[PDB]
Amino acid sequence: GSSGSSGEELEERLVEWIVVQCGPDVGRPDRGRLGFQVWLKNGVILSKLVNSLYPEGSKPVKVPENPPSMVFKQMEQVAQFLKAAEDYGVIKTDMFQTVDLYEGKDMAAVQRTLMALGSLAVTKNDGNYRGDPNWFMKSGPSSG
Repeated sequence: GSSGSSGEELEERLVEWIVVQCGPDVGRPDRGRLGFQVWLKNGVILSKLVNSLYPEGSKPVKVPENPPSMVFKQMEQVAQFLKAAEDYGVIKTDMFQTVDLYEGKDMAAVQRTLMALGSLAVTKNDGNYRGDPNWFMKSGPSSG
């Protein structure tokens, strides 16, 4: 199901976003091997993203001080964001499986998800995106 290469353009941007969102703290994906999938594996960064958007009087997910390690935890950490993502407006056709990400079972999906989030934010944009709306937008459906 499609080639799951470690690069592409979208990815680049995706990160470029998670960079402005999270900030120069989470860092970036290390070269070689997955790097990216692993970057968005723990979930902490993911949970931080969604949060970055959500207001202060909301905070859907709960990001602890130190990042976990255990599977159940890591796996859940993501779920917290995944479910949170949907809330934003994301559909169930753009959402992937914790594994698809955790075990990079499917990277093409990992994108479909974010692709929605960002875009969703790009559509709204009211003080959440710490980048540019002309990042994800390119050619597709408008509102719905």
